[PDB]
Order: sequence, then structure tokens, then C-alpha cells
Amino acid sequence: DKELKFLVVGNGGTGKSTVRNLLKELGFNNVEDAEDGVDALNKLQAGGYGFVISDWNMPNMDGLELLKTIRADGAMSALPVLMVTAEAKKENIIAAAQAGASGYVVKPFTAATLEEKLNKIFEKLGM
Repeated sequence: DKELKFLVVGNGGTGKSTVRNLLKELGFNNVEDAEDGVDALNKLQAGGYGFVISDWNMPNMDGLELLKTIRADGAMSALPVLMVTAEAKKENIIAAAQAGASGYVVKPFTAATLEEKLNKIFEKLGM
């Protein structure tokens, strides 16, 4: 369903766009936003989301702490999380894998790339 709810945490810029704008071309209109990990966790208690897209670098609470926290929450631990960054570091990619992320993408990227990503995650999660 194109009725799947996204939560776009962080700045969300992509180079010539924004995550929320690229989602609309793929057909995903049901999206809300958060500014950092703390804002994200508050909104997440309202319940009803099905996928999260987050920045690595954010103020107050970064992408990694956010991710270990969603994974420990017995209520949303099976929640899909795709990491977004503009600095590719082996050490950050390793850390995100063992912490339980569903993917990793390096900006700038286009609608093409986000589609291959989303699809691959839908398949390995079976949804």
C-alpha cells in the first residue's frame, strides 16, 4: 500500500531535493517529519507509523542512538529503519549493521536509487 506511513527524521535534504519530495514521486503521500532523535521518539508514541528514514548526524540525539532505542522498544523493535548520510565511513556502516539498521544510502541520491533501496528492504522483510 501507498498508505504506508513514513517518518523522516533529520534535515532530509538530498542534493536537488528532499526525502519527502522523492517519496511523493514514488507515490508515497502519507509522510510526517521530525527534527532530531528526541523529536522523533515523541512523535513515535502517537503510534501508527510503518517505516522511518533517518539522518546520521543530528543535534540532541543522533541516528545511531535513535536506532538502538527503537530496536530495544518492545513495541516498535520490528520497525524498518533506513540510514541516510553524506559521509561514508566504514566504521559508521559497520556500527549501523550490528545496531540493526535495514539499509544505508549516501547523499546525494535520486528517486531511482531510493526505489531500489525501499524495494530491497520490502523484500528482505517480506512486506
